[PDB]
Amino acid sequence: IQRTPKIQVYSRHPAENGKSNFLNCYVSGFHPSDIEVDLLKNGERIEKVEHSDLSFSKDWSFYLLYYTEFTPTEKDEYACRVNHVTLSQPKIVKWDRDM
Amino acid sequence: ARAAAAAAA
Amino acid sequence: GSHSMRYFHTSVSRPGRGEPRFITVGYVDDTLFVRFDSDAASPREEPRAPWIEQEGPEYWDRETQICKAKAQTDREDLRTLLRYYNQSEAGSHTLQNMYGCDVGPDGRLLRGYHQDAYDGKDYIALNEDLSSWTAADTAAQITQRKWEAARVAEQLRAYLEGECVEWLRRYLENGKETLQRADPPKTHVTHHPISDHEATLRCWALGFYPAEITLTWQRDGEDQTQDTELVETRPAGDRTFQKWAAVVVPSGEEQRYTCHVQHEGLPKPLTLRWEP
Repeated sequence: IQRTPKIQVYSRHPAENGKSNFLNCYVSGFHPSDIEVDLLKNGERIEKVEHSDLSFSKDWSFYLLYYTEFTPTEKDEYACRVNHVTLSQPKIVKWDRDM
Repeated sequence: ARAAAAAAA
Repeated sequence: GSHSMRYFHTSVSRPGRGEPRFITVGYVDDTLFVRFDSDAASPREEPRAPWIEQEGPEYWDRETQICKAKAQTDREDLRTLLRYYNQSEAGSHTLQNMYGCDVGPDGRLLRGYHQDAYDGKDYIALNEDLSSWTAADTAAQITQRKWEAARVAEQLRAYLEGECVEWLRRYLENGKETLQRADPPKTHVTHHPISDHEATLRCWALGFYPAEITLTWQRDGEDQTQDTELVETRPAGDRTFQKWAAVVVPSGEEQRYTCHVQHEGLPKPLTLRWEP
């Protein structure tokens, strides 16, 4: 079976401009496990990004946390970009500090 | 601690 | 039940690219404590929680041997299943296995698990009796007969009743100060105007452990079931979790709405309101 990833983009702590924090991209519910995830700053791929090791839920679909350290500002635009066999093109979900 | 049993399908 | 231990395993064939990739992680409750990735330089099982690092060199060696042995058995099992389902060697395939135990406050087994899936669908599972099998199709029925004849359920049962429970209680005691403490959610409500006439009220539950939590919205004490947007509980990345629930309300009606939070870290379920 194949399943498309749910995606949530959010920070570790309540965003405070000027304050260091962590940008998280959580992908879940997908199948197969092969997936490509990037965290984007102003459209550009942030290079040093970490991820957990592949694990899965009771229904066998996969989940992965990807993250990086960041310092939000008013200006900088952050997003998560996901590529998976179920997606005809990569899904870009923008970081909203309210979500 | 993991199970050591090695079973095959 | 009261506590649990689980091991997760995934092998993925990579035709034309390499040996199958194998990844396995273990959890006690919602805490990751070990990982093994066959694609790591000189693969070894590695600690991922503070309280497991005290185990000695024989622990890390035996766990690594088990992992490389499972990585090999899965490779063979990937070959077997291509024969059982008459598939080509050119396609990629996934084998997943999860087994583990739940114990009650008595510290005795409440429930054991051992189940497998092929390409994301159920293949064969050990029943709650830790004695019989549920096979999901006729290929898995081949496995079932072989596993009945080879008295495999009996070996898993001895493990789940014994070693599983015994080392879980070991992990629980050594990691007591983090694993036996529930971290209650930090909650609050935010307000997000949609237009001049409506706004979203979002009820946040942050920094909590374990993952299980209930968040609900009520208008004048009635449940806003088909009207709440409830995201999936998500890792903050520091071993605790986050969750929020939202509802869109008419401007001026905000103070009729209540967020209600249940979590075992709370003495009683919370009620919160937007405090403007």
